Amino acid sequence: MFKAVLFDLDGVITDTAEYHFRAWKALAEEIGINGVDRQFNEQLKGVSREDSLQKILDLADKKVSAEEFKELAKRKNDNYVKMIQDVSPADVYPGILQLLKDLRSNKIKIALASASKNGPFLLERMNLTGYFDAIADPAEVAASKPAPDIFIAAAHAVGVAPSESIGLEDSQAGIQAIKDSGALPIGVGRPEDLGDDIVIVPDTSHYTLEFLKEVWLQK
Ligand SMILES: [Mg+2]
Repeated sequence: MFKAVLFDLDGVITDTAEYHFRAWKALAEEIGINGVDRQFNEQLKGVSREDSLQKILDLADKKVSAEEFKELAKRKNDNYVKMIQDVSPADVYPGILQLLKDLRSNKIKIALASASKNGPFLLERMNLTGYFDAIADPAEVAASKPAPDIFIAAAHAVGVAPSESIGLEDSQAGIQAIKDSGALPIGVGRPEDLGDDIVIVPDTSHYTLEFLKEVWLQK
């Protein structure tokens, strides 16, 4: 049976995308740029902070100095850190707390494999820290998803090989990272988005220990 579960944060345990979006929208409003809405925000997902800011600036064909670019980028982050102060256990996705409990009671290791620079803060605000055996530090990892490095790091940190593990992800890049680490992916969302070759559940309430076991036995 699998020995560990490697969780992404955004789209699996909670929604951080909301708070990035709010941070960019508030930034854009502050400097008088219109059009940073939830649809436009699709162009900012999975994209570097530099690239995102550049796209926002283009909406008003606004030009900045290097010093101003740096300040705006810092301001987005300040915005983000302010907006996540509101996170609480009420923000945990359905099924996830029960899944963590059941994993822990079955002595299955639990690790976070997230690019979030605020992972430990977020898990603490959601009162989940006690379930996690490790959090992979994205600062100590060389390449982002779809590279497998973060999932490898998360497995190793709990003393397992990725091939002994299940990875939970909602994104294409994350699923590919899990695949290339050697872990078994189980996606959450739509096969239209994530592919027909993996097991996908429509929402996180379907991530139960019983279901993970059945998927493992059937792989
Ligand atoms: Mg995700």
